[PDB]
Amino acid sequence: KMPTLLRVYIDGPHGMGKTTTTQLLVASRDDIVYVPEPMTYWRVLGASETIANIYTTQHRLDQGEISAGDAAVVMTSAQITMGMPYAVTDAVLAPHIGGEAPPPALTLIFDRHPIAALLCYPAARYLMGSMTPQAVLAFVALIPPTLPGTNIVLGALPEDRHIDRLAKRQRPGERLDLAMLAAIRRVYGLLANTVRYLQCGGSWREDWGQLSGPRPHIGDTLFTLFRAPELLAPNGDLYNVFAWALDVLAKRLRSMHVFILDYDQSPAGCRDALLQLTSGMVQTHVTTPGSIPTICDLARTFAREMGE
Amino acid sequence: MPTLLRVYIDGPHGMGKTTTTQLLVALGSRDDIVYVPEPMTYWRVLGASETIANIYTTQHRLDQGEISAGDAAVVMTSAQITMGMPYAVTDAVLAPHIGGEAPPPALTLIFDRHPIAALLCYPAARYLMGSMTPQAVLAFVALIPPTLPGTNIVLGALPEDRHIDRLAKRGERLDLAMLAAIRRVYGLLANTVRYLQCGGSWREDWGQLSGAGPRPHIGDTLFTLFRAPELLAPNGDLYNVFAWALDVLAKRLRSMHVFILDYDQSPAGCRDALLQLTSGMVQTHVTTPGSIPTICDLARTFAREMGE
Ligand SMILES: C#Cc1cn([C@@H]2O[C@H](CO)[C@@H](O)[C@@H]2C)c(=O)[nH]c1=O
Ligand SMILES: C#Cc1cn([C@@H]2O[C@H](CO)[C@@H](O)[C@@H]2C)c(=O)[nH]c1=O
Repeated sequence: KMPTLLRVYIDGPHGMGKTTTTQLLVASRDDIVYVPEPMTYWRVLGASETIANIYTTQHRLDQGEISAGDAAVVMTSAQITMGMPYAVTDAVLAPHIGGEAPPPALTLIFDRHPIAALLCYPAARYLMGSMTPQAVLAFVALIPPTLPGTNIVLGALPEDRHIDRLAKRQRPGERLDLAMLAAIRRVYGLLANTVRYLQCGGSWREDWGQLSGPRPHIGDTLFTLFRAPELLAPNGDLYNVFAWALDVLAKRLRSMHVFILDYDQSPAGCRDALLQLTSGMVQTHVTTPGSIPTICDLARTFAREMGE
Repeated sequence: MPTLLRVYIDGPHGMGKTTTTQLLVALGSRDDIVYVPEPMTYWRVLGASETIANIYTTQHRLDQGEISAGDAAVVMTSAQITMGMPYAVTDAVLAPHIGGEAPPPALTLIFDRHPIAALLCYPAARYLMGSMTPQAVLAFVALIPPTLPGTNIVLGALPEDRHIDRLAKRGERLDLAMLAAIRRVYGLLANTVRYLQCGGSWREDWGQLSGAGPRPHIGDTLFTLFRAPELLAPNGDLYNVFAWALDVLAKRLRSMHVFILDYDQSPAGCRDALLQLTSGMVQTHVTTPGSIPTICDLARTFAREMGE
């Protein structure tokens, strides 16, 4: 039987302390790798200062200097750039991932999952009037299939403490935007409810009627974001093309494993929290003997080339 | 074990893919072969407004120099994301129904285009047109869904003079430059599958770049497009992130079953030519037994909602 792998995706909204936490966890250097955020790709390789381009566009939209449509085309392109290292990495990793599986051979810790750039952030900008809901569902359509052992760590942090940390940890080109903070915090909260809804037997088509008046309520999941008028026939029915994208979203999220990390503590308190959380995460076998070292290389090389 | 035949008619626009497809479906029955048309309705209305018209106008402005390459690029990328959405969800909802490769087929699905048209060929062609970055092309490439077994793709031959003629006959604008680009791109794609089925290996042949049947030279595959200065490290090699996107391209293309159809004939000519060619096409099984009418509903639903 092949070596076992543990994949761990540290996600949730920005500004809770997810970079310093795992930086602290980025400290044996051989049997566990930390794939950092592809900052260099964001600022240089894919495009010039993408983050700056994102926050400026939202701002200019806010000031009424540009229109909702202009802001959408810019936002949509940028989200393509933002997402690409997360997309390639997944594509090359996938063949190495086997079935589910006692300490593991290799632990991979990623800064974020593809659904950050393919679902969560697009959905947030939609709530911010800077992306059409059709684009969001286009990104959703391209969400890679959910491999086994997809453990996503999401954050818990009270809004005020979050604003504090966010203010002290602003990436280059970023503007402190409390409406975006609430957009993203709400998207990620809805995302956690969405996984519980799907796992408890939730069927979106069954409860879709309830958006008009032992699991969450559909109005508390991400499905509620797509009762958008753009997506709807004259008689209020969802177009089938959009409904199929919801079927996909449902399929992808139902099989991810969600773990909540309380960030409301000290940097190494978060670290220990992350280690405690691992005992419940799902390991997978790899698919070939030389999968472990191949994975290790991809990881170290991603780090070196696109890490901050 | 019921079986299925999926055939995707692709290639540059203005050849007769659509007519030929319809003639072909018109020979089966209202129960054993189904047309999946181009989602023209999605394109003009549902996903956005007059996307085809926005694409061709944007290119015209870039040419005319009324807009920068960058402004054209964000419009083209956004438009392309929209263009490809209905292909992406269709693939995603079909995938679980498709089994291993495998007499007559229970169902035949004739598609008007494959996902890679919107996720690769038109992006690459817009890149050659100077209205998309190579980075974004690779972003679309990295999002190409895993290639299902039994992926039969029918590209088209047609002399360029005859092709120009057909086009000049007919939301678009007569762009002969674009036609060269898209013809060249689909030419490379055909070569690229051939190059890959012949055990070709782009990493080992990369240094050879500057400027059925036998294995093509890499300079005559899609790989040639991505020796662009934006993609090259100080050392003159590709950045790994781009190399990995190219690995994905090879993995997606190598398993495809490519056929060429000659469009230098009459409509019924093409139909009978395409009908002959199907004889040598790979069928697959299906997973559930009730997969077949499920798949049938989905195609008629798609056609009814997004065709004309
Ligand atoms: C993933 C991701 C994304 C990150 N970001 C930004 O990148 C930085 C990552 O912390 C922040 O400025 C902000 C969260 C996006 O704007 N879009 C994304 O899709
Ligand atoms: C699929 C598809 C795509 C079609 N098109 C266009 O659709 C138009 C059909 O009228 C043609 O100009 C061309 C086929 C794109 O420009 N990009 C695509 O990705």
